Amino acid sequence: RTEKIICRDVARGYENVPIPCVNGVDGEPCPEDYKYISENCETSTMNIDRNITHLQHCTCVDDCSSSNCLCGQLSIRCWYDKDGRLLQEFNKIEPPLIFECNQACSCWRNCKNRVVQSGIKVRLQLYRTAKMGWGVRALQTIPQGTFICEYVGELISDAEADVREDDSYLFDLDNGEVYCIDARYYGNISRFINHLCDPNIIPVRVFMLHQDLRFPRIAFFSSRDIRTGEELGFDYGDRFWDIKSKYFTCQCGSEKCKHSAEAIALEQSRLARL
Amino acid sequence: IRTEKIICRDVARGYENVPIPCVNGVDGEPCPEDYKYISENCETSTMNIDRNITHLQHCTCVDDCSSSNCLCGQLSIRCWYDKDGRLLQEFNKIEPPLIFECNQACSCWRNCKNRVVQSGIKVRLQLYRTAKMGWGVRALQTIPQGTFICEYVGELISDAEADVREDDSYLFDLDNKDGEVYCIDARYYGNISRFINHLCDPNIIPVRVFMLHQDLRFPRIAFFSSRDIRTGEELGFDYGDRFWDIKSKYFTCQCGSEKCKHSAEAIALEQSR
Ligand SMILES: CSCC[C@H](NC(=O)c1[nH]c2c(c1C)C(=O)CC(C)(C)C2)c1nc2ccccc2[nH]1
Ligand SMILES: CSCC[C@H](NC(=O)c1[nH]c2c(c1C)C(=O)CC(C)(C)C2)c1nc2ccccc2[nH]1
Ligand SMILES: Nc1ncnc2c1ncn2[C@@H]1O[C@H](C[C@@H](N)CC[C@H](N)C(=O)O)[C@@H](O)[C@H]1O
Ligand SMILES: Nc1ncnc2c1ncn2[C@@H]1O[C@H](C[C@@H](N)CC[C@H](N)C(=O)O)[C@@H](O)[C@H]1O
Ligand SMILES: [Zn+2]
Ligand SMILES: [Zn+2]
Ligand SMILES: [Zn+2]
Ligand SMILES: [Zn+2]
Ligand SMILES: [Zn+2]
Ligand SMILES: [Zn+2]
Ligand SMILES: [Zn+2]
Ligand SMILES: [Zn+2]
Repeated sequence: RTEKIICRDVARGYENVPIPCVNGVDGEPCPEDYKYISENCETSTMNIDRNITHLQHCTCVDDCSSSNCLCGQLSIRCWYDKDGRLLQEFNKIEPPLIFECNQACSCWRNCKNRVVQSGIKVRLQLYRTAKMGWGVRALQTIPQGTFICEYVGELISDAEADVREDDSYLFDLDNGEVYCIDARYYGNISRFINHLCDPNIIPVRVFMLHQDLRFPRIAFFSSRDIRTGEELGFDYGDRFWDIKSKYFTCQCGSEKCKHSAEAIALEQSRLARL
Repeated sequence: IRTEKIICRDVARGYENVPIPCVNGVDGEPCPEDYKYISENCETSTMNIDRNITHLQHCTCVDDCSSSNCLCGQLSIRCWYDKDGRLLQEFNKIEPPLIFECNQACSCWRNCKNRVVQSGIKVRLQLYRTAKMGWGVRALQTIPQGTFICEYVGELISDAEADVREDDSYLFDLDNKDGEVYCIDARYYGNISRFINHLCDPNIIPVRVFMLHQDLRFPRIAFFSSRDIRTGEELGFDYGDRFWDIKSKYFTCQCGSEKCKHSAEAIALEQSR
């Protein structure tokens, strides 16, 4: 069976690079039960605080590579190296909040502290997986620490998220009040990233053109070097699987998969033994 | 004989598609720094702009949005941009229609033909010291008629806030003829447009455009050329009679045009007529 290019760019030219879609597994057509958007949207009054005088900002006259950058210091330090990749010592377990530079800062738009706001740079592909529906894979090698893409969708309250029936594309920001990003109806390429028990990207909370603490933006960075063709995936979290295990089990195929039918049934047998 | 100095390589700090350098060959005035350059409109208090994506009217075009089926063209009467992104010659410059560009809700691609203003500055401009009008903005290249030049960018304020403020030299009144009245004040926050002087023979016109939102209280102001512009020509629009009817006591128009309606000589002769 051939692997056919079925869409040149699922983002319709809104990203820095195209994101083609292929399917070499089955007859499923290019997904169109959603609206691709490249930045977060709202479907009710969110009215994000964009008061330019409320922004914390830096006075750097260099490229913000020094430790004196105020925006770096809000982030604990700037975690981006000269190439725009997270430092090796970046805490991948509990990532800090990143405050990138913004339109109030005295620095230039190409300073060293603007990775996420500059958007997608790697070549990604929407593709049909063997067992997990659509997935996202890399069309190039990707060094550890590289920005991949943002988790984009519909900004909704936690109260609205409880009312909704489908939470397969719901990212909980886990804040004031808790807000969420629902990519079910509006979303970007990130809505297609599957859960992996052996993940190779991590989500990081980031602030850029606003600092409304209700709405961090989710940025995915590679947690290791990634090879061309590798599926990208992050750990959806135990909380997701404690809910979804009742309906479906993990198909990541990892030798250490934690949420497979086999892993679940082995645990039940262990608990019944004891 | 003073010579011209380059005093800033880019007053926009890399926020526009192209640099906008600043030169001075007239006096000792340094690069202006009594304001904050911003490439897009800002807020300093809540304007509650309607950004609900479901309120966007939008088109269902698969083509490049050149057909008369494009609802966005239809909301704009028609799409007024030719294949190269320029306003059609029959565009009404006296009474421009509202332009509705395509948006994130449209089914079309980001490169369709109805996205000129949202794609930003493409012409090369230069901030420079003029002889009698302070800072001005001139072209570094031929600019054919109908070309988008730049947006009038600044701080969104209410009608009430505008009346309180003292300096109205950088205040663009959106001239909302229906409901709530708002202004763009580029005094404290603004882009290259804050430096565009008045000309009685103007070569650019302001057009009210909607792009990522369709809150009719907050049109965005887009400058398009009204004639071919040669390299070195100063850019300028018509501030309107209401401006010079106020400012003429303190200064008069220094555009030097034969058509000048606001020079000292024009004022005197008109009253004699
Ligand atoms: C399709 S999005 C991936 C799955 C989705 N993960 C999340 O929300 C979620 N939030 C956060 C993380 C994750 C993985 C973090 O790593 C750290 C954080 C960014 C501070 C907050 C999730 N978890 C759920 C549970 C119950 C019901 C629905 C759920 N959806
Ligand atoms: C530095 S901005 C240039 C001057 C500024 N022009 C404007 O506001 C203004 N509005 C409109 C235009 C202009 C030039 C138009 O051509 C068409 C329109 C967009 C429908 C409405 C102006 N002159 C004023 C005098 C007194 C009080 C406030 C003023 N604001
Ligand atoms: N590790 C996994 N094992 C089995 N199914 C998965 C796994 N990860 C994601 N999925 C499926 O994908 C959904 C989550 C989506 N955000 C991912 C895109 C999805 N694969 C699609 O084709 O639209 C889940 O509800 C599952 O249906
Ligand atoms: N046609 C003109 N003749 C004389 N002065 C002008 C003219 N047009 C604009 N100005 C001056 O410039 C102000 C308008 C500004 N938005 C333009 C930039 C200003 N020239 C500056 O140097 O910052 C007016 O209040 C005047 O001080
Ligand atoms: Zn800095
Ligand atoms: Zn900064
Ligand atoms: Zn910076
Ligand atoms: Zn697994
Ligand atoms: Zn259209
Ligand atoms: Zn449209
Ligand atoms: Zn279009
Ligand atoms: Zn004049």
